[PDB]
Amino acid sequence: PLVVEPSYPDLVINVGEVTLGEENRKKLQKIQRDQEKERVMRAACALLNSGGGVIRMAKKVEHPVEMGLDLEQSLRELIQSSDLQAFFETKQQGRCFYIFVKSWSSGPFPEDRSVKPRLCSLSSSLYRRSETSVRSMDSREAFCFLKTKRKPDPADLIFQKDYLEYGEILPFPESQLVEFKQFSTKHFQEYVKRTIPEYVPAFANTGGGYLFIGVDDKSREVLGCAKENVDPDSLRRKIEQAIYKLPCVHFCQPQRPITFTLKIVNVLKRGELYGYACMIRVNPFCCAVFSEAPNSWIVEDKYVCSLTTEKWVGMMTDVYSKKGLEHKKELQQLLFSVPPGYLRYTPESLWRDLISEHRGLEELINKQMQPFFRGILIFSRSWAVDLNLQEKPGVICDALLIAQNSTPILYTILREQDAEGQDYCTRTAFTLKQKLVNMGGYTGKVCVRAKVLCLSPVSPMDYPASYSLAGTQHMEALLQSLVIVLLGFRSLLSDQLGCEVLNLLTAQQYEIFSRSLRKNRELFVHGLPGSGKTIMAMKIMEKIRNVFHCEAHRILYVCENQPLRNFISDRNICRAETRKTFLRENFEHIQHIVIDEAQNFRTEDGDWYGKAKSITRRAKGGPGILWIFLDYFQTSHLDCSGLPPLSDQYPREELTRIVRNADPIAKYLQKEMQVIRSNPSFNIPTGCLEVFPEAEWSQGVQGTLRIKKYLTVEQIMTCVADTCRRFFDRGYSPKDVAVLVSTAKEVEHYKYELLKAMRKKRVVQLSDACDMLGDHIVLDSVRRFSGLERSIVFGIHPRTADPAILPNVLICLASRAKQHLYIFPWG
Amino acid sequence: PLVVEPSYPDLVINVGEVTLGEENRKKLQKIQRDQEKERVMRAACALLNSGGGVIRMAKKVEHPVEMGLDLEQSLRELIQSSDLQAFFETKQQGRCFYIFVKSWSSGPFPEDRSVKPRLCSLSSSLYRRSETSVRSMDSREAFCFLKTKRKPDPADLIFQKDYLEYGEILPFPESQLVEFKQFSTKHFQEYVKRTIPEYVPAFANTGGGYLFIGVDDKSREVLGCAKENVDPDSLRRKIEQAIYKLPCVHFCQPQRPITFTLKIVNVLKRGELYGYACMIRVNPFCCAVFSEAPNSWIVEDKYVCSLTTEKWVGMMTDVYSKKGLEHKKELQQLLFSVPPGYLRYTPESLWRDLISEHRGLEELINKQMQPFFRGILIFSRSWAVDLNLQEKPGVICDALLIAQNSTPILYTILREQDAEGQDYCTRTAFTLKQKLVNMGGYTGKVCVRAKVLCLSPVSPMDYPASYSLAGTQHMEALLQSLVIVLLGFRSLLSDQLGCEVLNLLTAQQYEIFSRSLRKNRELFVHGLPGSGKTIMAMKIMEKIRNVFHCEAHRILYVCENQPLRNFISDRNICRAETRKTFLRENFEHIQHIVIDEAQNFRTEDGDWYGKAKSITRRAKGGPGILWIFLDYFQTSHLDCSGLPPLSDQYPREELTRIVRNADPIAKYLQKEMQVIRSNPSFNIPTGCLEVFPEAEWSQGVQGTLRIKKYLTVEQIMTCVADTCRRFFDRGYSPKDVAVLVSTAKEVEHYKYELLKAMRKKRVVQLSDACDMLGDHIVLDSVRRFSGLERSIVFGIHPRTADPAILPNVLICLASRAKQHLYIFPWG
DNA sequence: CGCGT
DNA sequence: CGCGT
Ligand SMILES: [Mg+2]
Ligand SMILES: [Mg+2]
Ligand SMILES: [Zn+2]
Ligand SMILES: [Zn+2]
Repeated sequence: PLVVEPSYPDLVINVGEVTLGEENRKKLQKIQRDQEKERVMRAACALLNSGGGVIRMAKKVEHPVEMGLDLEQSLRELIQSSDLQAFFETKQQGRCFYIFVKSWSSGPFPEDRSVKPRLCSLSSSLYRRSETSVRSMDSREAFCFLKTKRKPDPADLIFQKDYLEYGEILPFPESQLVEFKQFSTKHFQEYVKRTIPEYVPAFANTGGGYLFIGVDDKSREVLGCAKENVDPDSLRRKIEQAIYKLPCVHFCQPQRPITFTLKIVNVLKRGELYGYACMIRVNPFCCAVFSEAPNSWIVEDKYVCSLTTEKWVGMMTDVYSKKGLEHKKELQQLLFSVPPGYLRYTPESLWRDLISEHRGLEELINKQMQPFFRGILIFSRSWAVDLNLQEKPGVICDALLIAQNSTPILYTILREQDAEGQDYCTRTAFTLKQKLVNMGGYTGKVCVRAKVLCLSPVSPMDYPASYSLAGTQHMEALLQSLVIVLLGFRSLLSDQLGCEVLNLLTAQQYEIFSRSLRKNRELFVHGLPGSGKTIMAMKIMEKIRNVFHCEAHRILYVCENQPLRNFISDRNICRAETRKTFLRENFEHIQHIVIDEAQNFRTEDGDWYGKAKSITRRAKGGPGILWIFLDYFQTSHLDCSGLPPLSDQYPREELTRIVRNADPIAKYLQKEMQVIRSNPSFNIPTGCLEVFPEAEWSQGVQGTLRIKKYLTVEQIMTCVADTCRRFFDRGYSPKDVAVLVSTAKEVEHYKYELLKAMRKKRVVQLSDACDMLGDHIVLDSVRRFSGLERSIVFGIHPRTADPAILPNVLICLASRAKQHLYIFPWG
Repeated sequence: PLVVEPSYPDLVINVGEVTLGEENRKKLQKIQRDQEKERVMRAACALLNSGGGVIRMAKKVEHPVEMGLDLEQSLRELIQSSDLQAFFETKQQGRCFYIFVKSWSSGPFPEDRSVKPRLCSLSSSLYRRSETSVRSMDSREAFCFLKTKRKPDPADLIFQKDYLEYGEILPFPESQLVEFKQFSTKHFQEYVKRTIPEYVPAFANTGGGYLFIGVDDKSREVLGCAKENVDPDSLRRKIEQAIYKLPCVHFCQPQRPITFTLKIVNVLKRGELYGYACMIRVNPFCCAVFSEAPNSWIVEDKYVCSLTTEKWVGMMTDVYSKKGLEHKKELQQLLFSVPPGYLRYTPESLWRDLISEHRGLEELINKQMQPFFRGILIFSRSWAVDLNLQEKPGVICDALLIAQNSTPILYTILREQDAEGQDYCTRTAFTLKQKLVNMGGYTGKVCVRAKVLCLSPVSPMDYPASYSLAGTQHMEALLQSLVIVLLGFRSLLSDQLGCEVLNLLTAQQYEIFSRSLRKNRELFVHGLPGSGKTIMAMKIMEKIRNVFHCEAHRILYVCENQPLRNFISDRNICRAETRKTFLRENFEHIQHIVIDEAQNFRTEDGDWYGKAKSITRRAKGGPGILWIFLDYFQTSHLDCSGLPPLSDQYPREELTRIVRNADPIAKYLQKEMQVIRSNPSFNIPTGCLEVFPEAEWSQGVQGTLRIKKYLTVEQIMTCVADTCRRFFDRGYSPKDVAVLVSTAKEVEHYKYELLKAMRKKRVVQLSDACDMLGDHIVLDSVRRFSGLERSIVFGIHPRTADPAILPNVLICLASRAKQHLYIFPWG
């Protein structure tokens, strides 16, 4: 049995000793030649079906030799093409011969999923009748055959006869439905046992047919067998068992077995009994019949194991990120852009942190990177824990080098030398290489060299020149597969990719929404929580500038809260004012007005809606743009908002797709949205809450939502400090964290508590929501943080004076967290 | 040479006499066996590449025989599968043997266009190096190879040597880049000439390589040739010409020829000259190199002709209706629905006309249709003229029978027997069978039996049972291909299909537009001419009924003209009133108001727009639906329309895609729309005319637009009568014709003129636009016909009091004609 | 009631 | 001016 040898960052199969060179292979016996060829092809098929690898054979000579014609031909038949160079390449050193096998079909959703089969096989064991011959279906033919099976005669006149005359010539020839077999008494029991698996499956798979045993092929005459040797009762039993032993696979109900009719008749010579003849009428089968189990191999664990009949068929016919696959090119250019001329280090924030803690790490890496002047070096504190492997204490970092004219290399830096250091890097490099194929769907020839560096002051296999990254096109296609691989796990770069997917989803939803600028002047946009409402408002206000050619100070943005006002002002899109400022100052020079979070406005200061109409309707271009963005699910107050009644809020646009939160967060919003629908607040108009999200919609971005309850303030605030430290250690920056409390008067109570326990984590800095550019944790109230959002949000004791609003607070809070959310409610 | 014999409604190739049966083929000489096999395969390839047919061979025996193993194997290699039954079927009668060949790839846009090749070939003549052997690319391999080509070493150390020692053993073996050939002096000039076409193309197509001539394969030793026989100067010339004569096909610029380096060296034995050796370094080629012309055949005219190198490659890599292809299933169920239980006759209107003119035609057809009780019988006065063939005088009709458990049959009925009658039906049946494959893209096995019937009181080839229509699934797929075939020609059924495509395009544009009912209450829909504006209004008014659950009398439709009012009233969608009626009567009970052709309204009677707002804004559901459909391109008057100014006409929807007129009509509307944009009328607001149609849009529906000028009234009115008679003879009904004059006062002048000239055409009946259900030609004014449309429209002397409106009249007139338009302007 | 005052 | 009157 072939066993994969584990000292390598790849699948290496040692097939032992194999004779090579056609001259040397010819001199061998047929059995030995066939055994060596079959072992090599078992290895090659196993590597083709398992992501690729290396086949290791030890040759019996020193001088260079060719592989041999039979080995080449079997490989060609295996990949069903003469393009042998694409999948196989050979190198030899001394007494060792290497065959480097590429993967046959790579990825969970290949671009050729419905065209080419996923498995290579030595033989599919599916035969069919092809006029007067029985032929086996190759992998492509068997693939199409199973695909069609999956979708939802003068010869009988002889069959009805109860006896046959010796030497009777049958009129019909051999054809698609008739086969004549000659029956010899010396091996008659053995002959009929071997005949059945070749012809009965061949007939059943294509239209049925008749099998005449005891009829001469050449002259079509009835001969039969010796009567003294054949037992008519025993002969039927052997035939019946040989048919019922054939493996068959059903795609339908019912699952009746193979149907046939067996008739045994006397052969008459001069009116006297001479012997017996066999006729088999095989009705067509509803599904596929195999003569035996398919001969296909796969590498599972460290062994090479064969695929069973059911697993072969199922795999032949039939975390993975759907969004990462379609946006793989857009994501790669955002993060893993390859710079022409210099070697880029990413992530830069984590690289700076590493060289600060460890002395001489900057010189160690820089000296090692001297050979290569183009590519990207991707850092991580532990690439093993990023790929869901176990973390090794004593490792400083891991760096994955993807450079031009170089194979991918995984660098592991150790503080002190260790014997386990090389095993750890080999296991991680092997895991990364398999993910790039089985998960990221890389169709090229990929290898990952495992290298270990020690900060304190088995041979590497030499791959062909085709495994090196030739240029920009190879590095880009490799990195786009790394994008898909990263998105399947929880890590820092996975979370950076996840955020950029959410910005890609919103930019798609904006192009649909942005078409309403030509069609409307006054509009009431009724967005759902996490629908990207505020992001569209900023994008629209840029569009209004571009379409109507008005200057920035001509567009007015009005919001209820101050932190959101400052955030908009810093973008320099337009003039941004609060509602109170809007009702006080004079705005004669304004042409267009955009209002956001209008459901949180109040009438206590003045009639803002009438004022908004007056400024816009007296503009130069007739009725100017007066768009009101609002979300009744996020109603934080019980007073009158000042909006016109629901029947007057026309025309309308509705943002229903949640494109701004990760999957666990988005699923949480919908759950809380249903609660308010059952018990809406009295102030909200009746028809507001019947707006529903998209029928089926998922962002394909994974996140975290955890709720911790009955903890006291010290226990809550410790978990906040501990969790931030773990995030900060992995490389996250403080500007991705926010701690939201219920009320602004409660900020000062908790700000002292946070600094008390979070000072132990070597940072004593906090910021308010009015400052969003500072690289500090933002602590403020939930209501004051509306319009803004952070990757990581901590919600501490959500509370309100009226439980009718309490569902609205959690939705307002939960929607603020793009990916990670931690809530600590009252207990 | 094989010639297609033309007495058949199919491609029949007579390959002469062929020996059949493996026992009989073995006894033959190799040359004779190869010649017979190659002739049969030329025929089979020609039929596979040319839509299918029958291969006719005369066998040398009477009793049934099999085809033979070599013939079967060559057919399998031809179709690259053991599924031999799908494409080939065999029947034999007496001394004649039939092979029925299905088409390889059928259709101009097959469902497998980028997957499977379009050509079957005996050999592609494309070789490549596969490790230590040269292999030919089959059709699939060559297809993929050309697809990739289309997209935008220790061996050198011996090559640099200027001389070689006799018996020197080369270290490297034969491999992907090195080939060792032994050179014999007896045929050295002949050997090198034959060697080049096999190996030089093999190297050039895959990565280049080295060709050593004069080196022993087995022992790798340098031997060379005899020095007295080889001429070094002559030897280079023969090698160079043998390389430059290789055909090559380029997909790129530039087109530099094949690049190679030839070195001839002295072979030294014991320090003395022994002979010469040849080394060739072949650089990889930018494109494909053929060893010789590809061996693929096609049937052109009546001959079987071979494909050249350029035509083979071009066809290998690379009127047809796009709309008919995508809507082929929807169109088929509309017209050619297969009825279960009875044999349907279509078109029913033409069938009734035929049995009236000709006595006993009903009994002739009914007696003939007794055998078959399911299917459809498709009539036409001449199927030949429908397929752009020549019409035969003396034929009464043609009927195409598509029935269950029957091959398609084309019936031709003759008034009197004729010798040309069978030739005419055979030519038409052959033409129809080829169109269903080359144009309609039928992938099944299809035959069309040509039958002739005589009203006044060569053998049919027997096809296999697989050519009969098994059931509903086969008949539907055959008819859907007939739908695509019909749409490529001008005929009655082609025009019925064309109209139903226009109704399919409008129903697509409506689903996009119908989403604006939830988003708007008041809306101003600015439609383009031929955009389907009135059709959406009727569809919306049904939607308003369904969505708001209001009754029909609660919805009010207001239009300027009377005939459109009656047409809407007869639909029972709602209450429909004219503008004058709207301003007079009281409409207190109305909830929603829909206004169409608002640009043609006038203020002389009263302020309709203010009245429309008052009724809708005081409705029960707040501001009820008040949608105004309008089209400023169709402004027929110079007064004030009463609409609010262009800046107040918000929100807006715009119907820009022309989905209501055929291609020649639609192209005419855009040409006239551009004229008004250059010189708009003074009454139209400035920003109205800058609305543009879809950037690129074509209906895929063909029609007719003809302009006849300087004709006198009698000359004009004769062409109207003559053209109607020709249309009516083909089976068109009078309710598809309209004659539109400039002014309603001018109707009475022309109505007498038409009845004077059209009475010769056996119809003396006309109708006004107020009656649209009567089966009579509608004659009325252009303005009075607004909102309605007819398949065939005659426009006689378009005139107006102001030339600023004159472009608007032609657009208003032209948009009335769905498919056929005839205009007779002033001269 | 909460936040901008 | 044209059509519904
Ligand atoms: Mg046999
Ligand atoms: Mg050789
Ligand atoms: Zn079954
Ligand atoms: Zn080229």
